[PDB]
Amino acid sequence: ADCGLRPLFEKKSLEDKTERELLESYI
Amino acid sequence: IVEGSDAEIGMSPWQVMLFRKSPQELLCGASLISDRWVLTAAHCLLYPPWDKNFTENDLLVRIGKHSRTRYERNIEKISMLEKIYIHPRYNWRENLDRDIALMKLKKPVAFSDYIHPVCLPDRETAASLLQAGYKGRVTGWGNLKETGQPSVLQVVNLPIVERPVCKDSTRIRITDNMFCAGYKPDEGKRGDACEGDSGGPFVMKSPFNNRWYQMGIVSWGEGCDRDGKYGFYTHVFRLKKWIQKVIDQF
Amino acid sequence: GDFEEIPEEYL
Ligand SMILES: CCc1c(N2CC[C@H](O)C2=O)cccc1S(=O)(=O)N[C@@H](CNC(=O)c1ccc(Cl)s1)C(=O)OCCc1nccn1C
Ligand SMILES: *[C@@H]1O[C@H](CO)[C@@H](O)[C@H](O)[C@H]1NC(C)=O
Repeated sequence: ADCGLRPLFEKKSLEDKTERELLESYI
Repeated sequence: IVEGSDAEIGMSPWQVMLFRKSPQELLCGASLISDRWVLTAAHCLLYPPWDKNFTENDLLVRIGKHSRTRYERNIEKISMLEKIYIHPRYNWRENLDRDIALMKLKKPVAFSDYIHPVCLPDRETAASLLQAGYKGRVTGWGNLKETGQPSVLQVVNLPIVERPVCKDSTRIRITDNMFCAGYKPDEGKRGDACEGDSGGPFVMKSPFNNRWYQMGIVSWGEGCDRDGKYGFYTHVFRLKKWIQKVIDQF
Repeated sequence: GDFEEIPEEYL
């Protein structure tokens, strides 16, 4: 149930340096 | 990875290194999908043309890593294989069709800041995200160019390519169990997976539920990062029935 | 040569 949520990113509401590049492509 | 960057700490906590005991060396990437199951490419374990046919005892899985070569004391976990399962219709003879294998670990791995499973896609997530131009992310410790090795895990984001552009790039027969990714020749950005990255994950972050999904497995390419060529990935959703049958049975 | 020696228990 906890798959795909990273302890050092999603679980802390922190973004990695390039994930926004993926979101922006989902047009 | 060619024209990637250094991973951030805990950026890919599902990334697994397939490690040969024998001559101690990197064989492949892989991914953690639960506390006992690791996903990789079949050709990382079986490839008759190059006399590759590994048994459980030949291999270890190293989980939670960042450094390629360092023993990451108190961070990495090293696991023994109980059993390898290769897709029964894996086609090593022609084009690596159905390039997918599972490894069951002897013992469950403890999750941590550095060790956490990726999600496998459902039909809906696959249908939404596997669209030409949408980017995924590829990670591994393979070669930095076709013809150095990295100090640490490398990352690159790459766009999914239209099926006709994938087919027209190659003489190899491309199947519905494959997709391709990469930039076109004069786009201004490049990058690719390379030797030693195969078996690792192509992941996408769902904008619906903010979870990472493994849409692909690094399978093959002609060389690495060649203009006009693309990387080919195993279509994980297409083979999910087999994945579910192996985990449900074993 | 390349890789750091891992604990002898994993081998
Ligand atoms: C002609 C391509 C190829 C084949 N293939 C596959 C179709 C056909 O069956 C065939 O003959 C087989 C071996 C070697 C090569 S290769 O030497 O041209 N390219 C290498 C390095 N590039 C990359 O790994 C990547 C680039 C982008 C992504 Cl994505 S992976 C490669 O694909 O190795 C991974 C595969 C592998 N490694 C050792 C054993 N195996 C099976
Ligand atoms: C791979 O190895 C196993 C165990 O040695 C053997 O049963 C199988 O026939 C081999 N497969 C190929 C394709 O060589």
